[PDB]
Order: sequence, then C-alpha cells, then structure tokens
Amino acid sequence: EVQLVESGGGLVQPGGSLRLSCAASGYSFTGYTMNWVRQAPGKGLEWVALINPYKGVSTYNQKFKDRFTISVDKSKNTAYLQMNSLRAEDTAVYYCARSGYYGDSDWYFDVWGQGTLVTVSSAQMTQSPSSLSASVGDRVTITCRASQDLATDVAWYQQKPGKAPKLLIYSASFLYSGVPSRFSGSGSGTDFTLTISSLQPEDFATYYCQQSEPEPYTFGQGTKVEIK
Amino acid sequence: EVQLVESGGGLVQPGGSLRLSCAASGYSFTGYTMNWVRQAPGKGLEWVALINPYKGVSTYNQKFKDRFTISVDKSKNTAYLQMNSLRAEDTAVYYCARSGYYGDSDWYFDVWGQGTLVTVSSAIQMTQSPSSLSASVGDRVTITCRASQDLATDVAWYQQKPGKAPKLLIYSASFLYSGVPSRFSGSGSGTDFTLTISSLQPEDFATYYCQQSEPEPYTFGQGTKVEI
Repeated sequence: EVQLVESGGGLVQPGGSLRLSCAASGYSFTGYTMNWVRQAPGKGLEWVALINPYKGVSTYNQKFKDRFTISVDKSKNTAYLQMNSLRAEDTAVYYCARSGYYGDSDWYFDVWGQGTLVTVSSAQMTQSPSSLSASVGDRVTITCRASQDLATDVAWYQQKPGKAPKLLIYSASFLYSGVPSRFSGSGSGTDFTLTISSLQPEDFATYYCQQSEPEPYTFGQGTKVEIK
Repeated sequence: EVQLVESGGGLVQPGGSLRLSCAASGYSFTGYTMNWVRQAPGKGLEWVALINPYKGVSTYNQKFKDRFTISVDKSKNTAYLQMNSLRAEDTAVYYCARSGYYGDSDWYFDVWGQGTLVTVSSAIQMTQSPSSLSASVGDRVTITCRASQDLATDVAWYQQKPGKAPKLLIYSASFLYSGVPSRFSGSGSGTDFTLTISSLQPEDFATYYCQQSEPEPYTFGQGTKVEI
C-alpha cells in the first residue's frame, strides 16, 4: 500500500518559520514527483510546489516562490516544505500528493497524505450560536465569551445584508441612542449576552460582539439570525 | 449630521496599490479617532488601523503594519488608508468608523460609512458550476468545469469528503482511476469538461474539484459541494 504522511504543522506567530515533512512508503520515492497542496479554512485547493528527485527539478507557484522552499531526502523517503515569513493567510491544511513518474507523461495527483494543520496567529472572542432560525415575536439570546476578563468593555453590533454595521449596545448593557428597547445586553467579566425580547422583521441580520479594551479590538465571528 | 463616506475602492491585480478616502462631516474631525474596518466576503469584521489626530497616535493591526498606511488630511476632514502590495485576501468591503474622542478609553464604533468594495484579482482560469447542490440518494449529479484556455483532455477530477484529504476520481478527462467506483464518469475536451455521478450514494456527499493537469500552476476549480 502506497502511503504519504505529513507532519510538522502547528501554531506559529506571524513572521515565523515552519518546516513540513512528507514521508513516503510503499513505492520508489526517487522516481515520482511530490507536490504540496494547501487548503485555507472554507476555501478551495491551491497547489503550492512540486519536486521530482530523479529529474532534479523544483517548480513553485509564483505566489510562494520567494518565501517557500521545497526539498527532499531520498534516504528517508521524505520531502520537505520550508515556509518562511509566515502570514495569517498561510493558515491552512497542507497536503503532499504524489504526481507522475519521471518516465511517464501524465501528471495527476493519485496519492494524497492526510494533511497537517498550520495556523499562523498572534495567539479571544467566541460568539455563539453561529446561526439560528426564529420567528417574529420570538425572544432571541446571543452569547459572547471572552478568553480574558474584559470587565464591561464589550459592544454589540447589528449588520443587515449589504449594509454597514450599527452600534446597538455599548459597555455591555447600555442602549445606544435610537436603538429600540427590545434589545438588551448584560454580563461582565468573560460572559456577555445580547437579548432581543420580541423579534421583529427588521431584526433578521448578523450580530457581532466586540472587545473594545485593547487592539486589535477583536470582533466575534458573528451570529446570523435567520427567519424560520 | 455626523456622516462618513468612503471612496477609492476598485478592482486591482495582486501587488498593486489602492488609497481609500473617508470624508467626515458633522463633528470635530480632529478630536475623534478614525478607524478602518474590513469585511472579507462572507466573513466577520476585522479592525485594520486607527488614527487620532489630536493625540498624534496611529495604530495598526499587525497583519497590515508594513503594507498599509493610515493618515488624515485635516483641511479636507478626510482620513486615508494607503494599501500597498495588495493580496487576493485583501478583497473585502472597507469601512471607516469613528470611535471615542481623544479622552476616551472605551473603543466603540458609533458612526460607520457605507463601505467601499476592494477586489484584488486577475483582471489559466478554472470555473466549476454549480458551486453547491442538494440531491438525494440514487439521484444523478452533473458537475461542469470550464477552462478559459484549451487543455486537450488534461483535466483531473477529485472528491474531498468533509475534513478529509482529496481523492483522485478521474484522470485525463475521462479515464476512471483504479479502485474508483464506476458510477463516476468524466468526459469533455478543449475548454468544456463534465463529471457525472449516475447513482448518488450516501458516501458521495463531498466537495468535488476539477483540475488543470498541465502546465503549472495546476489550477484547481472552486469546487462543487454536494449535500443531501
């Protein structure tokens, strides 16, 4: 059985470096070309680079030619991807995939590894639920959980599709001017709540909590309130 | 009377530059902090940069600290965001937003502009349709893949079950790879390629990718999600 196993991923700060490895077994490692392919969260597949040890060739996606380095060690049956100057945009699952033999003329990816997770991040606000369905007149409750104590330094925003966000609640529980009284906020420390006591047709939108204490003033991922 | 209006957005190629402008009116432009907030397509809000002219301080999200520059034209009551070395992931709606006056520690965005659209893209191409479809067990599924250039049966099709690694289904446009069930069929040539699943099975619910086999960068299609 032909098999590929990636490893070496992890959580790294931006500007850092990572070296992914791709170990092969069950075939002649030297003759085939090895590819790297990555997939950012919620995005499609993107080819990164290739190397064929026997031909002595390496080819990169021009998007990564300067920052990434592909290499092999035939004695270990292992290919490598050295990634430098890591950006948050490099957060993705990284796969190695086997291509064609040097004697053959068709280059499809027939054997894939399981993938290795790479996350480029500075490490705060977790919003729940991600989406919900309700009816007019319902009472809706949305929660926002912070990784650190925020006292009451939390804001809530409403954003209808194709529109700009609007301030709803400032300082955890205070109603911004012009905001209807059916909106209520509460909580302090790390758990915060937005409540819509009587849902109206104009309330179906996405709601965001926001840490206002220091930069980068993280927003929660949002809660989408849809019509049932 | 407080108002913000963004302008300067547009469609540019990777590596180019844009300069967004935020025209403010109805308040003391000098005393308040102006912020830039962006929203990548179908995603949450992310704070970009801030400037307080009165305090003489500007602060950046570290993601943009050396490609983006924020500034103000006091005579125009206008803030600017110069964006250099634009990447595809900088595609977003860009808002300017007022926060607290120079003496405020809290950081709530009480006034927002309408936002301006920034698209960073090439304007070689592989377009799939549909992007997503819902079907039932036993149904027939037909996925279409369009190349913006001629490929001469150099197209592969892949299946990617959720969270798992992609698996080769069809190579060279129509040939069924070994071990692949025969209910998968591929065909087409030139710029037009089609994948058909005759009898949809419960394990076939996944995302399906076509791929340009030659030459580099071995571009994948956006993928087609097949739900139930």
